[PDB]
Amino acid sequence: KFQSVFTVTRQTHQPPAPNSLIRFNAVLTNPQGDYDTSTGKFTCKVPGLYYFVYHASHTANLCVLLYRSGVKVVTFCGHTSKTNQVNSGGVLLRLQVGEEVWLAVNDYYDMVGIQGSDSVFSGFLLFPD
Amino acid sequence: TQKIAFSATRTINVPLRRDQTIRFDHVITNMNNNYEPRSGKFTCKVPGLYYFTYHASSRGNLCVNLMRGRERAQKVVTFCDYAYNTFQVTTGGMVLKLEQGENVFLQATDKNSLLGMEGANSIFSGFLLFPD
Amino acid sequence: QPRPAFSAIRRNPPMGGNVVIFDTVITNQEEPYQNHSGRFVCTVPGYYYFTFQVLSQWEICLSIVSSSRGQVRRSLGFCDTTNKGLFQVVSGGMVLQLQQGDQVWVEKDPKKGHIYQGSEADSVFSGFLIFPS
Ligand SMILES: [Ca+2]
Repeated sequence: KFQSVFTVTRQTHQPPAPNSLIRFNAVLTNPQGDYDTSTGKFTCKVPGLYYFVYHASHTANLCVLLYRSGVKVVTFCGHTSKTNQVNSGGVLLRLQVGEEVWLAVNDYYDMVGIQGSDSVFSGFLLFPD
Repeated sequence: TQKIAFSATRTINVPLRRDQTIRFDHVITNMNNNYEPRSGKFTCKVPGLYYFTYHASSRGNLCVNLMRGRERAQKVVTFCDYAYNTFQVTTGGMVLKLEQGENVFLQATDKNSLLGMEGANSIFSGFLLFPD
Repeated sequence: QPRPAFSAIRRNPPMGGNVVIFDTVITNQEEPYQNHSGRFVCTVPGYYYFTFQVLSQWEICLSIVSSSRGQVRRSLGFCDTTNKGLFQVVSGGMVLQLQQGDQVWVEKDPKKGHIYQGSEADSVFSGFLIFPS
């Protein structure tokens, strides 16, 4: 399409590997196939202004980093001991065709949410160009 | 065709005072340049519906007031999130119908534990949903 | 053109049931959101984004639920189980493709449903159309 939207989730009990890209394997919505579950990366098809946001459940320290074409854009960290909390983050980015966007973790990589608390990553095109 | 959006982070290393307009000096995005880094305020040029949001890293108790208004600002809501001897990232958001000349911004409170740095960001964003 | 968008908060909510009712409207373009029931009603088919930031001091688990043809569709959950008596904001959100008549709302887990009631701070439920179908 001439639009772009996705909401993916991480469905697995094992957290990501430290200092690695966060893979979201399950899809709630992804009509253009912009987010690739095989690589864990979003790749721009339609240029323009996008909004990216995530809500990640964790029961130990977790820092989520948003990358845009190899560059770390933002980092948000949440610390917790045994109990469950939600780490959230987001940013507006004006992207060009082919640009990749993904989330990653650093040494703080926990994404083991308690039964009933999930992790989601959404993205959608707001202004075409 | 009115493409309006902004995302700015706080990198200034200085504490927040009570009732102080929280400034996000570092701009990542500022389409239509309706957001001002120097003040941390968004000023409506094109009236309409907007969505405003933020994610604040913090090392303690934090409360923020979302503000709206023209020459006199008023508070829409207050977002509070506490942390006892630990680090946190909190968030707030709001859809607001804006008139030309009105400005939206975040204002610090008595709970001012807010971190603005590499590896622990604090960001403020806003975008136009539909033009009036 | 359609401009469906809303934000509602809590102030004087009717308690009872697991549906979380955000009684006080800040914005409600095209009145999709019913402040009396806590439910959003889709008029314009398309992709919408919904999100919440709810305040708790103990244990809370929330989910954005929807319905189509009266059929309830359970979804993702988001919790905060700090349980220390201090303010904690649980947040969550997602894009939902809705058809005319579909309803969206936030539901709490009956065993973990503590939501702050007061004037110190606020809980919000927001939603808006991303693009029509
Ligand atoms: Ca907290």
